[PDB]
Amino acid sequence: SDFDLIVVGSGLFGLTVAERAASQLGKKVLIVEKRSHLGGNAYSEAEPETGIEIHKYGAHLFHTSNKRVWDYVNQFTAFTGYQHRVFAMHNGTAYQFPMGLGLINQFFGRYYTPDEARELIKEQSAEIDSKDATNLEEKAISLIGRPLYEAFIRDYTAKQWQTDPKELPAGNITRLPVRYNFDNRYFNDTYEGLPVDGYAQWLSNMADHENIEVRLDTDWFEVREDLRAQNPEAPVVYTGPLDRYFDYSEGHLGWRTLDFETEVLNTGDFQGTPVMNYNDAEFPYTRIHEFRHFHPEREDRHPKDKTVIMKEYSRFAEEGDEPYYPINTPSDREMLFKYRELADAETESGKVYFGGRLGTYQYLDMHMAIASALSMFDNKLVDALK
Amino acid sequence: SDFDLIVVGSGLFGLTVAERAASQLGKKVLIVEKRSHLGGNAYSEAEPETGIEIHKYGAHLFHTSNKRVWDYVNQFTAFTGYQHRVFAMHNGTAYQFPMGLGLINQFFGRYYTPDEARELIKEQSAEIDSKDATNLEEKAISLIGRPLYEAFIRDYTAKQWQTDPKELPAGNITRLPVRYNFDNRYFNDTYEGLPVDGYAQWLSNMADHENIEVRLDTDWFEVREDLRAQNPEAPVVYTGPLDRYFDYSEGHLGWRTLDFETEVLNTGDFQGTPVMNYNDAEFPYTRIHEFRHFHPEREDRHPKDKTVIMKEYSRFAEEGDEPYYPINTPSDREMLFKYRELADAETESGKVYFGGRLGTYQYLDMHMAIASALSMFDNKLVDALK
Ligand SMILES: Cc1cc2c(cc1C)N(C[C@H](O)[C@H](O)[C@H](O)COP(=O)(O)OP(=O)(O)OC[C@H]1O[C@@H](n3cnc4c(N)ncnc43)[C@H](O)[C@@H]1O)c1[nH]c(=O)[nH]c(=O)c1N2
Ligand SMILES: Cc1cc2c(cc1C)N(C[C@H](O)[C@H](O)[C@H](O)COP(=O)(O)OP(=O)(O)OC[C@H]1O[C@@H](n3cnc4c(N)ncnc43)[C@H](O)[C@@H]1O)c1[nH]c(=O)[nH]c(=O)c1N2
Ligand SMILES: CC(=O)N[C@H]1[C@@H](OP(=O)(O)OP(=O)(O)OC[C@H]2O[C@@H](n3ccc(=O)[nH]c3=O)[C@H](O)[C@@H]2O)O[C@H](CO)[C@H](O)[C@@H]1O
Ligand SMILES: CC(=O)N[C@H]1[C@@H](OP(=O)(O)OP(=O)(O)OC[C@H]2O[C@@H](n3ccc(=O)[nH]c3=O)[C@H](O)[C@@H]2O)O[C@H](CO)[C@H](O)[C@@H]1O
Ligand code: NA
Ligand code: NA
Repeated sequence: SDFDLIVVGSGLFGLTVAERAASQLGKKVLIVEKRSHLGGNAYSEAEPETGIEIHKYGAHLFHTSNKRVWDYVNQFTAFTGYQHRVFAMHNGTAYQFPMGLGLINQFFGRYYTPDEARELIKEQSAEIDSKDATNLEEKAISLIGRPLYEAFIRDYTAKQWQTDPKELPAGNITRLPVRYNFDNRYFNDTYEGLPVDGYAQWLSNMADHENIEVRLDTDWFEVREDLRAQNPEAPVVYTGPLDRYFDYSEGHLGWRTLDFETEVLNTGDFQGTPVMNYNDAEFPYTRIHEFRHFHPEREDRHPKDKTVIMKEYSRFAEEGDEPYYPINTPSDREMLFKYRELADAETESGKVYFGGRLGTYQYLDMHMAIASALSMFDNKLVDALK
Repeated sequence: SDFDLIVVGSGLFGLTVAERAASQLGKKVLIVEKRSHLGGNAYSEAEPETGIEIHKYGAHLFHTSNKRVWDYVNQFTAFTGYQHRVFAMHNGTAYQFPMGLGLINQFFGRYYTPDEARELIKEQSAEIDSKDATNLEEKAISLIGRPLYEAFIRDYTAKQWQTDPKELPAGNITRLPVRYNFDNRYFNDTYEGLPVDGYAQWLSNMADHENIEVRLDTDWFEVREDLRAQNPEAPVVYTGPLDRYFDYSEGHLGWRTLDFETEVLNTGDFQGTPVMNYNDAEFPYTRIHEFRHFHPEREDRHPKDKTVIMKEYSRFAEEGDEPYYPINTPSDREMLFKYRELADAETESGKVYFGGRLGTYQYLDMHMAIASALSMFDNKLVDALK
């Protein structure tokens, strides 16, 4: 045949399935991608004026404690020593973030020893007890108290979800968001970095295999009947939207979307840090990314006087609006449940597997998606190709 | 012979000379050390109560941009990903450090954009111009202005040198100590970490060679006549005090010393950060080190309820007081100059080379000393042993 496997979508999930089939089973793999580029939402490209790498589907920071995933991805790219850090803007002051001795000092007026801060939090938060909380505002206050909740969580959360926090499931805060030290690494994971030559270069390296064919600008649904005809029981990994596959025959799955406002400013440096969160309601956006700071190791190939920034806005996804985050109203998880048995059927019906964030309606970090793909490869696909 | 080279001292300098001679030239090397342990001032050991590694000759943070040195030392040990950061205590508040957008925000009351802060510094510092400054207080103010100078430099400097800053050479500040971003990595070097199994283990690995013999608890001057007798033109690398070698026949070289007050507290965490600088005069010490934070990767082998801290005090070195930092009064650098031709003579006289911080009266970072040793090995010793 000309191919042994078809992969719909070229995000990390599809790519990982592809690469494994090509390199490990030596099979011929056709990848079909709807967009103009490889990569799915992890894709980055250079802003034209400055040459600075930007991510057009949201900033992507890579981090894992899964050694298997880490060793895997380093096959395709090297990473930088970048450690992610975030600052939080509130009442004209950039606060250290997340909540720890750093923020506590700036906000409450003086230094608290680690023990002093535990005690501080005990009082501040003893108003509501965590088992008698009903919504999100309560659950938060019950954990960290009102002054902190109202300054660093209330408006930020409301912006991100377009909703009053009193109207949100108390289940959305599960642990204490406070550190009793000065450690402000954003992520707690073993391995962390950015792809040295950017995401696009990395993603491309995954598909660069003598057994992998890629057709960009190709909707699966327009060419499925044709391609399956050419080799009828080559199996398919589908990583497109799950509900769309079954023609919304059980209703439209609810996503949150993001709008990105991207300016080139005529300064070398706009905030002197990769990400600045904006926590007060008087700003429409949740945060601003200044991308040159994501790769300081390149500063001598960066414009000395311009910088590309990008403001992030959040709202509910309508038609054509990119799906980013699943919403998961209970009136969402029920039509999921029905689609999963539709799919399971379709998997034993027509050898079509469903994976990745769109095809399972699930938020996945990059390492999570890659792990998910590697799982499906080893447990489902190795058998499906012999 | 029983040895081909004698090395006086087992600090990084001596060790590096030793290892190179043993492994590269295959020579027999006798190392003579006065103290009870290997390592010189880089030596660390476990505090007995807690088991936490402490450095008894001052905290040692390893950092370099010299690839040669870095590749070398990794022969003998692995490093952690530790990145050094420092906070500065002033008027009951822990400030982000060094001076950058972080500190500027906390101290001046609100956030300054990078451009906003450059401008802020331009005004603040325009009082004195840097070419018309006479002492240290002036030179500092001329660069960053009075409010900052007086809050973060004045008392700190005076503590460290036991002197009013007006009475200090203006030459001691050479560049702008300010960052116009939020980056608070303490060191700007390519490579940085702590030895994974501690310094002692590292230092020991260097001397662990089938060609290297080590005699601890042995003063060179007590055994020189005897050992040189056994092989009379085996050469000597001397890394002990330079003036003491020549029996202070040109006067006593002036050092600053350090006093270390080391307590075990009954808390798991005393300041929640490796190092806290104390900048106000109302505290005798310059800073406090809390050593468990130097190695967070070990926290499950660290006492959950005790922590070893250590306060650092500074004054001028009298007899027997450990020499740490050279003072370099002009009435110090002149008796140096005389000792260097004494030594150069002694080198062509009796094949005795002088190296390392004590034998050259020079502050050396660890990578600097190692580089210095590797230089002397390649340029002086390879010829001296054929
Ligand atoms: C805003 C935001 C920010 C981040 C992140 C996500 C989001 C939403 N990520 C997560 C990351 O984006 C995620 O792990 C990957 O998108 C998952 O790759 P997938 O293969 O699952 O889907 P993905 O959506 O990337 O790939 C699917 C591909 O299939 C294509 N396709 C769809 N329908 C098709 C059809 N009918 N025919 C053909 N092609 C079709 C799409 O065009 C797309 O290229 C992240 N993770 C992390 O670890 N750290 C981070 O910092 C971030 N940041
Ligand atoms: C307070 C402080 C703090 C730091 C540092 C220094 C100081 C003073 N260091 C620098 C580091 O200590 C320095 O690089 C090494 O001490 C240099 O090793 P040497 O071989 O030159 O001398 P070092 O003094 O270490 O070795 C000399 C040895 O010779 C022995 N000796 C002396 N006379 C003798 C005799 N007569 N006979 C036999 N033996 C004799 C001594 O007992 C000692 O063991 C540092 N650097 C860095 O990169 N990062 C850091 O964070 C720090 N921190
Ligand atoms: C870029 C990306 O993939 N982001 C996702 C990732 O972490 P992120 O670190 O990007 O999380 P986020 O900043 O988007 O915030 C997550 C939640 O934390 C709260 N919050 C956060 C920041 C702040 O300044 N104040 C505040 O209150 C708020 O309730 C918010 O909904 O995983 C999260 C789950 O843990 C969410 O899925 C995020 O969308
Ligand atoms: C542990 C160690 O080996 N330290 C040495 C190392 O850097 P260190 O980072 O340890 O420097 P340090 O903190 O001892 O300070 C160096 C100088 O900077 C000024 N200062 C520093 C900190 C602060 O909070 N406020 C302030 O004013 C002050 O004038 C002081 O004399 O190299 C320095 C030279 O660059 C000195 O040789 C230090 O002794
Ligand atoms: Na509570
Ligand atoms: Na000036």
